[PDB]
Amino acid sequence: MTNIRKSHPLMKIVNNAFIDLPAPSNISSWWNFGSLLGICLILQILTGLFLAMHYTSDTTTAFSSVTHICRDVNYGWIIRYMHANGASMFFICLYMHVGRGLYYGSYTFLETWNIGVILLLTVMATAFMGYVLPWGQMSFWGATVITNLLSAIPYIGTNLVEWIWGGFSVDKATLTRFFAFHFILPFIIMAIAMVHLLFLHETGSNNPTGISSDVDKIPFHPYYTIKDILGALLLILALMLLVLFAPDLLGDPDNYTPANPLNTPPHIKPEWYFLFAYAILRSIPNKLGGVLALAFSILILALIPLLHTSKQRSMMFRPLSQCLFWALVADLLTLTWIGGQPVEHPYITIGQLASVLYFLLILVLMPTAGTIENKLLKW
Amino acid sequence: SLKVAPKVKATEAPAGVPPHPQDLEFTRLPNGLVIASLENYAPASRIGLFIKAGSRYENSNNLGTSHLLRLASSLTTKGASSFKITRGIEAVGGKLSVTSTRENMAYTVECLRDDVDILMEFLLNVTTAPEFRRWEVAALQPQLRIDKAVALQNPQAHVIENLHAAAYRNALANSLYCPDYRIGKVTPVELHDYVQNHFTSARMALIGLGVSHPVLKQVAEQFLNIRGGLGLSGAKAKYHGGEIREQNGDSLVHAALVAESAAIGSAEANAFSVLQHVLGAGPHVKRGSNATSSLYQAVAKGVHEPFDVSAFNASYSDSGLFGFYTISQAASAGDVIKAAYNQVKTIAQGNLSNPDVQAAKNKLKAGYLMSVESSEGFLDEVGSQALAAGSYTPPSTVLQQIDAVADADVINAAKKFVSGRKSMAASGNLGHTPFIDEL
Amino acid sequence: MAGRPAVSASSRWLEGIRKWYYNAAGFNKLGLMRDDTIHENDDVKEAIRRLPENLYDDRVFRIKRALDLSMRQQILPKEQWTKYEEDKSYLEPYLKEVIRERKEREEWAKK
Amino acid sequence: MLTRFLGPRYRQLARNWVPTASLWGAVGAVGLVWATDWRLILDWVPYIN
Amino acid sequence: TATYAQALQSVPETQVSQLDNGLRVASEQSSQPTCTVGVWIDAGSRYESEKNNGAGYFVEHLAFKGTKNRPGNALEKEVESMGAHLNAYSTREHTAYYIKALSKDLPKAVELLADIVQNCSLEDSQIEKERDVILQELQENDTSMRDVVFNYLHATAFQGTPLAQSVEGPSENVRKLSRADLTEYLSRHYKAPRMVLAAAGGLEHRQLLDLAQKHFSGLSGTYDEDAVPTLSPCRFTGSQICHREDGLPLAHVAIAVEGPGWAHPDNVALQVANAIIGHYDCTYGGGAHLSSPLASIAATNKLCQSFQTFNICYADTGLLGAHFVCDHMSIDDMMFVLQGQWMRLCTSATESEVLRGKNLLRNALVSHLDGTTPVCEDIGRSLLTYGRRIPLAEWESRIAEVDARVVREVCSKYFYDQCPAVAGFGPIEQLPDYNRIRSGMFWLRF
Amino acid sequence: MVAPTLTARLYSLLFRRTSTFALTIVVGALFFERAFDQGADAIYEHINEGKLWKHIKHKYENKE
Ligand code: HEM
Ligand code: HEM
Repeated sequence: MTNIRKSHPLMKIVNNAFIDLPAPSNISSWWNFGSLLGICLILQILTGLFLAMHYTSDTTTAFSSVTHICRDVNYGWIIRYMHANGASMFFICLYMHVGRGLYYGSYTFLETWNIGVILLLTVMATAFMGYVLPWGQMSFWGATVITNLLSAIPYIGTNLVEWIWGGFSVDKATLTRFFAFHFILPFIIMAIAMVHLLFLHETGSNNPTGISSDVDKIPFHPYYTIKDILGALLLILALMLLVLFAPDLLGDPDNYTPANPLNTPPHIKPEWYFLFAYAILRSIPNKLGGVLALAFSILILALIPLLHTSKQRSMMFRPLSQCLFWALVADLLTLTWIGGQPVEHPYITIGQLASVLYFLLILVLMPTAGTIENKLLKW
Repeated sequence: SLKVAPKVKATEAPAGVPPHPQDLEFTRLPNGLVIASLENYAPASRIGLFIKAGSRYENSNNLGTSHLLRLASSLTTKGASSFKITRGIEAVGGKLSVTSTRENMAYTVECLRDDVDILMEFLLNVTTAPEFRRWEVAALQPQLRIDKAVALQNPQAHVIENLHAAAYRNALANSLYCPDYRIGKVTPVELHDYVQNHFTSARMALIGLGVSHPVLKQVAEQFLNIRGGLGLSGAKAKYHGGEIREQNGDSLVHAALVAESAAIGSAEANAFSVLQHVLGAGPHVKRGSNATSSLYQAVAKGVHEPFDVSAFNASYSDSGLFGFYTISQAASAGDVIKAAYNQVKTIAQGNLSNPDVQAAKNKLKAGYLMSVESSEGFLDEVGSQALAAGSYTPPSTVLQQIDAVADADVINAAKKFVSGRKSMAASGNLGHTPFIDEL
Repeated sequence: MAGRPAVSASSRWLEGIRKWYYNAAGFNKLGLMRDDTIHENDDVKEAIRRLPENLYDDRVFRIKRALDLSMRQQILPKEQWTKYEEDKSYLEPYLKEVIRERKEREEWAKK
Repeated sequence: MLTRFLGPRYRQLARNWVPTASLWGAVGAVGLVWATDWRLILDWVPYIN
Repeated sequence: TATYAQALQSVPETQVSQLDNGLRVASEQSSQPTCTVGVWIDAGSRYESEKNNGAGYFVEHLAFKGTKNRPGNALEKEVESMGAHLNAYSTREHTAYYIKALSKDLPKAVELLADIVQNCSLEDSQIEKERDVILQELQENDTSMRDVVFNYLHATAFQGTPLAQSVEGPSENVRKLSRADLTEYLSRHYKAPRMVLAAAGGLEHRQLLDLAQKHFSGLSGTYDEDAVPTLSPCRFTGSQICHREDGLPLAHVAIAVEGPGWAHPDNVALQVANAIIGHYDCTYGGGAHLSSPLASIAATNKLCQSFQTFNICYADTGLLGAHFVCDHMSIDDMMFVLQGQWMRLCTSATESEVLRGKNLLRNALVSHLDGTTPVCEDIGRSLLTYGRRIPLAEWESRIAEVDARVVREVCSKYFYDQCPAVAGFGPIEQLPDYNRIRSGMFWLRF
Repeated sequence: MVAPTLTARLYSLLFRRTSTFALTIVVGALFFERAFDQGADAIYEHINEGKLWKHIKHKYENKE
């Protein structure tokens, strides 16, 4: 405080959304993931840009350039692993951002929630092409099965797969296209994320109680900047723990052998954040059904706001729905466990039952849960 | 037309203009309500509910309740909501308006005769059983300022409101609009008290045009048995006589100098009414020079600038106000008032001619006949008649009463104004406008 | 959810389960009535605007203190909880009229 | 579609905007066909055969 | 048990009779003790070139100022002592002089009316005296936003045509007008074939015809000039006039398109379309509940303080549109929602709202014809525009034949894609550009 | 529609309603793009008669 501050027609007023923005006081710790997601996004761009200064997309010198990054570049080994393990932190933070909206009814912000699904699709697409960049027998084959799923579409399935592949199979043509696409997509995410906030600042946050918090708003700057800074450190501590103590804990060991189209890995599987999607697709013998269920499960988020039934909004005072919510989270963990395991007789039964429960809970049990409690509250 | 081929449909014996025009049925219920229905077989049907709940009946505490009650129409009732009333009335094209004087407050509905039963039900629910929800009444408060501001755009409205304020202390001095301090201070309990005290049968009268008597009779047998209350500033009126002067820098100066005339029904009121047209109370020829207007002709000499003088005759149930209204430039405001006032003094001194009285009687008879000529004017005339009196006087009988006014009675009426206690209300640039004492 | 008070109970009576669910919901522990936690749509928001000043101001403080309790992740003492029997619907009469008004308005644009 | 509820007012609304919605799908059909020369469709037009 | 359909037939039928020189004597018998009788003539601004523009207003002012038989105020003194009201109005196509009195006083009223028409005095001192009255009245009308805007709209909608002239005329024309032009104008436009003497009240048609035969027989209907010359068509011109003046608080805007005309049967369907849109002027008790979609929203969002839908009908053209009075920061916020309302009737109009408009039109006709003063105007004006006088029952027959399909077709023929004429006055900075206004005349392509 | 000038029939029939305004654009693009290529190629090969591979192919592919 020094003057009347004069001026004002500049970009500072746009920054009032970071300083003077009203915010609920009772915002819990499940909310730093909003700022953590922004921290993760600019972290991938920062490390990714320096990775792109030594990475070459040609198949003859793609894998060998990744080795040159770690072996030769000064401090180039850490940058590769905060990039590889940051995407693990990105999807760790991404799934709690979705989970909080499910629990606290944040999907009632229809504009923000719908843009959120678009943001989810963009990152999952971006992280898919990044895995193909190292070209390491998991990049080639992980991209082989997933992209070949598009062949189940009729009258365009074969045409667009080759159009996606740039040829008859995954090869140098596909690899160069992915690196260029992997470079641009994150900058699209920044623009959408700004649009994501633009649809939220009109209505503010969503206190865990679920009631309007207009009576108890507090300034953002002195209270939540220091709360997000602490949350950022817990992210850096968690990310750096993987990088400096178990860099390959999450990544598959088979990715360290150069891609060989003539040789198939013992077990072919995507990264851990797509494993739950793999389980749903593998649960149906049909090919067209599997790809649709793979897309429907991801795209079911847009259908959630149309399934609200409870007269309340947050699950704080909905004990019946709380039991179902953690059943869905547990089932989503069962899908992750199933995806990393080979298709044999103990897992086909478990995989089909978990997948049929994943859709049954959200489509039937959860809307019926809200209706039941409405009778129990005389409204 | 052309609904089935011949469809002489309604070529009946009376049908209005053909020899039988049908009379006006008059009936008084044992409750005390008055029902009057004239069946003219016209396509348009007009039903009016006349209530003795004027702006004068408000006391000092609940001033402006009548203004809000007049605005209170088209609000939620027990039988019909605000949405249903506005949508239901407008779908059939009907029109709902609320007239309101200092003494009466008429509720009128106009629509086609095919859907008169729907309009009657809406009128009864609005008039008798209003919910007066607090939120709805609260939202209507700013309309009081909007209505008063527009209605006060005409400078003559302000003077007339001040004229009754200056002349009277009691009921009749209340303005027709909510006071500047009462906008927003009116409460739903006050409206319920006003309705429960004044909207109660014996002060009502149901008048309809183009509706059969049993339809009117059956719909009107659901009313109350209460009378009016008391009031600090409104109850029984008593003439005081004063002077109110307002300055607002306007180019044109409006002045109203009046005395105490007689109440309606009284034979002295007719003397003032014919005296009103002796002095001239409105033009008859567009852009005319007003040769027969005694007031305008008297001020014409000397004053060679724009001006306008007429005769003001406000008459009520218990008292009245008679005088002249003037409009003149502030540079010569005093001359116009004084010249017009001196002309009235000559009338009081017996300087009147029989042809002057004969012309004024002709103007009075013609002016009254055209007033009831329209569909709306006829309803208002009989509607107020059924309230002030208990019977309908045909226009022919009225013409005899006007013709039975002696020329001496006109002179005595002039003497009452000249010798009476005056009440002056002025507006505009009052630099040269005279006071009462320098009359 | 937890064992029902009687012995274990599958579904006994109707008031017992509603009373059991009220304590399970836990909005009484924050000093909130049932209608203080409702979702504010374009209907409820109007029905709030019609609340009397004494009732509306009471609702504001009950919400204001509940957010203070949620901010500290605390609850009111055992004696300050909203009793299930003493809980009353202060918003149901106002909601019903807006239900009536909206249904009439919608059906008028349909007929 | 193009309505809000199931009533005579909305039924009249839907019918009144059918011819425009009728020919609007032609742009979606022909325009998509024009974009990628849909053969099965381009094989029936006489001048473009 | 007298239905609305049956009551319309009971209305007495207008009786029209023609004199020897072409004077049309019309009347409607009734039972009222009072009556009005007037003369409607084919005269106005549209019949005057630029040289004699505003002669009718000048002629009308001197009409009651003195006649050959009754010089000075004797003509006025006869009316006032008689108890009658004398009135006269003039527009771009018509002029009238109607006197309301007791039915027993009809013979004297007709005798006076003949004197005003045939025997105007036009004393040289009266023209000089009345010249200052017109000039003073011209300065008076400069403060009327409603009249100024409609003259602005007429100036550009029918620019370069006689219909663009104002009735009063330019001040320069008023100063330079002489007695020779006035008497020439009367001797050219005041003739029996282009005249109609109408009346309504407690008068028998036989008495009125005989009275007209006694007094109006001296009127001439010969070849004089061009044998009662006809008119010439005026071309509508899509344009825009904007008198931007920030001193005045409110903005008066009138936007209109070319209309069908007096005799075109599409006026009934268009009059139903105007009733659907309705009117609103900030003093309505309905507020947000008004059935008209535009009237209700203007009351909710507080867009305007007044707005009206009009259909001005002329010989072969007309103005059809709306005029609204709003804040200086609401001109755009309602002009484009006004146009959006027009596009709704043109594209998709529900049957129910046309029924609401039909009922509103039904009440407009019946309620307007109250008393006898509007009846004579309706009788006199119709015989100059429609030829015969249209009975109320016939009006209902045409009204009952209008449905949603007719309204959608009729509105789209005159409103959709047509170039409108815009007139503005006041703080009209927010008023959108004409291309923005023009692009509002169609949907999905703006 | 009822006028003796081509454009008046061309406007009311097609351009009056924006739905059919887009139809003539998409259909017009079909017929324009097909005729323009043949129109703009036949002129190009006239400038290069006996030059391109099309004009010297005939002396190859043995029996074809
Ligand atoms: C939201 C943004 C991003 C996500 C989620 C993401 C994700 C990934 C993932 C999962 C890998 C696989 C690494 C491995 O398994 O070894 C990868 C590799 C890679 N990414 Fe990204 N990335 C993002 C942005 C970027 C950007 C902006 C760039 C360049 C400017 C970039 C450049 C690279 C490169 C060169 C590789 C291969 C080198 C390596 O794998 O160590 N990335 N990315
Ligand atoms: C890179 C990806 C994303 C970024 C950077 C991002 C960023 C943000 C931020 C910073 C907030 C406000 C912080 C807060 O209120 O806690 C927010 C709010 C929100 N986001 Fe995202 N988000 C992303 C993806 C998503 C996803 C995958 C969803 C899935 C539903 C989503 C839906 C929402 C919702 C519902 C809110 C409402 C918050 C509230 O209730 O107050 N967003 N987003």
